[PDB]
Amino acid sequence: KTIEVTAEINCFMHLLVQLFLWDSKELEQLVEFNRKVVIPNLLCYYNLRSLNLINAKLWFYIYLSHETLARSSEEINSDNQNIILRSTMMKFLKIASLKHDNETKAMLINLILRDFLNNGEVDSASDFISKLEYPHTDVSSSLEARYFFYLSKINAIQLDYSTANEYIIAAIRKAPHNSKSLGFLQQSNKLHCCIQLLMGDIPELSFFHQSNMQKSLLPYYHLTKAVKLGDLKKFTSTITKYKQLLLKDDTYQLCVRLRSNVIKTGIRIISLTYKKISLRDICLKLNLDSEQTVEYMVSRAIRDGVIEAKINHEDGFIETTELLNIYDSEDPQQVFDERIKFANQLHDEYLVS
Amino acid sequence: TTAAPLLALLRENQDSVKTYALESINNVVDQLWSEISNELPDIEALYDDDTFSDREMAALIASKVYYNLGEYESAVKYALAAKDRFDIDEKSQFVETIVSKSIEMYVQEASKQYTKDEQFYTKDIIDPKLTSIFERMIEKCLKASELKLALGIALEGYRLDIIESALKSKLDQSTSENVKIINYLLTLAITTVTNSKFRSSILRKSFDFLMNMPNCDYLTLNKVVVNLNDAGLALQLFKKLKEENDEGLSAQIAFDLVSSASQQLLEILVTELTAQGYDPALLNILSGLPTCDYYNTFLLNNKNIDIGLLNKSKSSLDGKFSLFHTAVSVANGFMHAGTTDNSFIKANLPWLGKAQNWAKFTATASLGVIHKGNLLEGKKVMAPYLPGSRASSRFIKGGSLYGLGLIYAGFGRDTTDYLKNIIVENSGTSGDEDVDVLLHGASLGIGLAAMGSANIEVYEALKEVLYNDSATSGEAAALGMGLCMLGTGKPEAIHDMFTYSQETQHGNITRGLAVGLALINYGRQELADDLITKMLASDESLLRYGGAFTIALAYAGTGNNSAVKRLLHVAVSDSNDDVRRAAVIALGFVLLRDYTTVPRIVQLLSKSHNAHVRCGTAFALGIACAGKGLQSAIDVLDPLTKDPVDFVRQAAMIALSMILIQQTEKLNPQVADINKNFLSVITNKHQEGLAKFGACVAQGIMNAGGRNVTIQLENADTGTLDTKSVVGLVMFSQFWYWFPLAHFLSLSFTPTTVIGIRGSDQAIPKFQMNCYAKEDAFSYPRMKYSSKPYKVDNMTRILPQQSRYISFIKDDRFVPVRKFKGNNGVVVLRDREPKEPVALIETVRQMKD
Amino acid sequence: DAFRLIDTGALINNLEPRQTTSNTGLLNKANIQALIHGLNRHYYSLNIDYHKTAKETKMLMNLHKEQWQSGLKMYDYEEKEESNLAATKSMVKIAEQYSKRIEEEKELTEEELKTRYVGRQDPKKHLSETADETLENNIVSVLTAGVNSVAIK
Amino acid sequence: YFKLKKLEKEYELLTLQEDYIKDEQRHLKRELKRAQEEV
Amino acid sequence: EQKIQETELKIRSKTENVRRLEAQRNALNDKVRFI
Repeated sequence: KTIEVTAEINCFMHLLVQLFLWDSKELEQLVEFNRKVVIPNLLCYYNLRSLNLINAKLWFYIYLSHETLARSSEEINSDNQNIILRSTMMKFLKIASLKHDNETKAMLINLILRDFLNNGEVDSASDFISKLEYPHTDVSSSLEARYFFYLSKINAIQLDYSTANEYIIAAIRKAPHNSKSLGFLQQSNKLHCCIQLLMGDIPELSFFHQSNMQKSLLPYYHLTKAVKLGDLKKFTSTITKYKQLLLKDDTYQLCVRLRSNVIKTGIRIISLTYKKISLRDICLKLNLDSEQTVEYMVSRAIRDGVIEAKINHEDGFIETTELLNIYDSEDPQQVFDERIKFANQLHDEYLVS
Repeated sequence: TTAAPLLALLRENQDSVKTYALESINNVVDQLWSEISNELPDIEALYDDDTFSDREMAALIASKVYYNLGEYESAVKYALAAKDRFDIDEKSQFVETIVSKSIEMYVQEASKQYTKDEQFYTKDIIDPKLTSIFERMIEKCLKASELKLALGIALEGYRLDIIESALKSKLDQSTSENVKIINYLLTLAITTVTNSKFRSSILRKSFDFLMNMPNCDYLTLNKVVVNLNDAGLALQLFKKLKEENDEGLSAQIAFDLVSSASQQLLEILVTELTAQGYDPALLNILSGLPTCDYYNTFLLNNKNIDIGLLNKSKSSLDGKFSLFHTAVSVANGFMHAGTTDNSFIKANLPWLGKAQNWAKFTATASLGVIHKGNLLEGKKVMAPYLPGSRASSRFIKGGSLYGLGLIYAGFGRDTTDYLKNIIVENSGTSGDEDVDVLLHGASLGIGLAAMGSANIEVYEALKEVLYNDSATSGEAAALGMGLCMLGTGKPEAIHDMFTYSQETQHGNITRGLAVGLALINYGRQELADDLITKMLASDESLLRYGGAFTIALAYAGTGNNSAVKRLLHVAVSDSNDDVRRAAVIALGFVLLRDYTTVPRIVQLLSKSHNAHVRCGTAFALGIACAGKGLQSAIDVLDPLTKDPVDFVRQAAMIALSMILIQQTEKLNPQVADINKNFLSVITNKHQEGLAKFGACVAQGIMNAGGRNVTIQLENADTGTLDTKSVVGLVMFSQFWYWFPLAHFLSLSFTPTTVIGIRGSDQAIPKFQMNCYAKEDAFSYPRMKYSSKPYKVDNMTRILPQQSRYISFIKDDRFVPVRKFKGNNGVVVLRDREPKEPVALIETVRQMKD
Repeated sequence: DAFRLIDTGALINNLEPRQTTSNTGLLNKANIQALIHGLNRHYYSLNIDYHKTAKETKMLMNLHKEQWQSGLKMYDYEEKEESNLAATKSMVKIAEQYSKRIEEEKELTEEELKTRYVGRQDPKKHLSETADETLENNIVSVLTAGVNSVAIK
Repeated sequence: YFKLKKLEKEYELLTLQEDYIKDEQRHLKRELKRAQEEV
Repeated sequence: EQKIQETELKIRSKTENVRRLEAQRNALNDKVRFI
């Protein structure tokens, strides 16, 4: 019955193109009708040549419209169709034998991760990461960038920019398609710059100027000068005017995390090079915000890995260091094992070639 | 939505609340298990509490967590201890997973305990919770009305109770269904499990089902006796014929036992029969007297020599010293094998006159293959050269002794004592070369005549000749003893022949011992590893040359992963070209059962910088694929014909001869340039010697036996490995080393014939089964089933493979038993009405019998 | 080379030619090709092999390699190779300088990707010169560097 | 089930073949080095 | 019943590893033959 079911799905996938962004039928009967045409053993026993014939790429942007101001309209707690969808979604992975499953495994997790990004808890999503990791060979180049996009965003909420760094690099290099290079790339580039917001670098606009429109260039340019110069007044006015753009991208959390980075980045911008820095010179610098926070401000920045200094309360100064040394014995050997580790990523090219 | 409110009650008191809690948790485990995985230490801690009676609920909840974690072993142990949540009747992706998870786990745990004890399935060594799974799984398979799924699981389970119990109760016998089902258990026993003790039980227990004779099959049971070579199963077959007296059944069963069994087992059935009583009609059956007559009489009625290709091949040039006459003498004995045609000697004076001693030694001994099969007049051909009939010269007189053993080989028990006194008489001293030549032919004659029979006198008599360190007759002594020592052998002859190799240093003697030490070990497998280790540790290339054949013969048939790895390791590290060639040739004897992997192994070795690497890969591909299919092996031999190396062309053309037998006429359309290059290389004098002599040998193999008999190795006729065929190919692996050994190929030829005889007395009637198929009888090199009649189905060329498309009609006076058995050796279809108008025509063998 | 006379006789015996690569004379070519059939007399067909005992084979395998530094490889070539390592560092830099200059002019002059260029294998020659030489220079600066110190205490 | 068990044995013979190809790969480089030294 | 079908689908992944070793040796041993 594999050919008979596949022949019927061939006519079903043609209708799903209309159901996606084109013809939505009814906002009530359709979501109940699309459920009864899937469950009755379309995925069957995994006999032969079974993949890409399910919904998969089509339903990502469909069900999100029915949940927001369509079927629910904040009249209920959650869509009963989505509750059953979460039951069918997690049942698809439970019955999977982990044999030929590559692309179909990573697409369903994209729903449970995206749901936690808007309404939900992302702490439980860390447990799914251990199950989510598989060497998927069937994922198309369009979905390889999206698979790396969600993995980098979850680590941002977890306060780790080091792990999310490797995922976001391969995300912008993939998805050559035009629609993925406009809406998906501009949203991904803002998340790539968000990693630099937590790192403290925030490079200038060179490649990102012509790659995206002026919509994403305005907030990043104002946040660049605000974090670098260490001005909380200009940083506060940026959040208020650009709040409309910050809410849709779930970037509104920068009012705390990135606000703490305004002080940390401004430390390296101003010159601490001299050893004994008097308390009055610190209060004058960084406008008046550095006057209220002096000893505590430097204390946490040292342990976090920004700078290395020493505070003396007796004479009222702070001994600072710029981290400058000369390679002699153990100094150059620290990067020796790192440069070898940097080449380990290139040692896999022997099996690829 | 979240399991947090459900997991909070897990650490609380009042387990009665946990009764309804675990019921509500178990439903959402298939979803929220990712969050539950952090509470696993709290779940397993409450499981060991005696006052906690809900542990059965936590057994299934904790099992589902590891179900999606990737480790299915932890979920099985927790579900079985509760003895409730495990239900084979429930069909679901989760339930069927833990039920099927214990299949391979039961096999892996039983295989480790199988070494210590084979009775483990009757004890508590295996977990009873895992044991009940194997018992309940068969109960589900019996309800599905499928015996292949039930017996397939019990085969890997190393349990003999389920195999016999599930098979016996299902016997409703249709009469044709459960005779075939027994064949699946016996085929998957020896061909898969390498242990002889495990397969021995399957072979013996399958005999009890057919004991009561509910229309049983005696052919499959005869193949069982050949494998084990047990005296109990052999005498049990005659025990059923003692109480039940039928002249048709008692004779037909003895016809298979004499053809299928080797020389060692054949002598056991003859001696042990007298004690329990014998049938005087079966005394001549096991003696092989009709077998020798069916070989000669077959070739007399249908006879095509095709001398036009033979006369043209030898008329090209009279040069090349005596190698030209020796090369054509090899193909001379093949074409006339069993024909008893002297036309080469009688009709041509000059070609015999220019030959030397060893060239006439080849031509005179060629009559042994030509006259092979004649147990009476075969001696009268050698009459003038007899010991005391003198001779034309003492060099040719030695050739009459080698040709005498070719005819009587295996039947030469009387010739063995005839040649024993000749060796002892000349064993005192030999001062000349020719006195060793006369003794050389005597040692090879007694070795072939006594081949397959253990004789301490032959081993002792040839030891004195070998002790004299003779470069001619001493080499045959080491090779002659190995033929009597075939089979398991004795450990005393292993150390004596091995130590003598390192004591006295001689190449041909060591090669005679290396091949000898390879022949004394047959089917021993791991039992011969003691002698194999001594050959691999020695740095001498002569000992390592024959070390590959020791692994080939002992591990022949069922192969070993460690034994094949040893043969591939020698051809790599060692730089000797002759050892690398001999190492890959030994791979063919192990792969004789499965020929699909043969062309894949030699394909990578077909391209190499060394010329000798391609040499051994040509024959090893042609050893198994000779009498078989898979014409793709010819494509591997195609580029070897263009190699400027002359020996490589000789390696390819000879291998093309054995594989293409009866394959001509548009089936594999390579015969245009292959049959043309035979006369093309001989005519052109610009080619080399090895390339020209290879065309003569390959030309005689296609015409061997008058284009009628074929070389059969591991076919349905015998059903097992042919001892005389394997040994003949081992000797065939040496060309330029000492002197041409191709004369030993006569033991690999078998006639293909369909004759019904009768149920009582020998007849050989001439009739036709009238079945349509492709015509291989009229297809010969020149100068689909429609159920339709055919011209003549009697003898001609036929073929074992294409015979299966030829059935047997019941419209004649003969009644079939097995409905076209299909074995040309045993034949003898049952006749329920002797002396009927079947148009009987007596053959020429009735004069001497 | 050798010679052995035959003249009358020496026949009616074992097989002389069949041993090693005899039965020849394709064109005139064999050995020195001044011989053809007769050679000196009758084509004795020399066969030159060698056989040694277990003691003789054990010697030349371990004894003969290149020269004798053996039994300790550490300090013998350590000072000699380290003293020239300063000059070796400068010489291996020139080899890399001429590496990419060949590949740069290789792809610059070909807009076709066809053969008018009698270039039947163009790339693999210059690609191996930039590979095998690079593969030669790096391994001698690593495998030797492991034993170049090995000081410990 | 008979054909399925035969396919399992086919890949078992290829298991030893995979490790054996690497044996000739390292052994050929030793013979290839001798060919380069002859040049 | 499952592991009969499970083993069939798992052994198909080893086919790709065979073609990688065959193509690696063909580009090597053929060069030595020319030398």
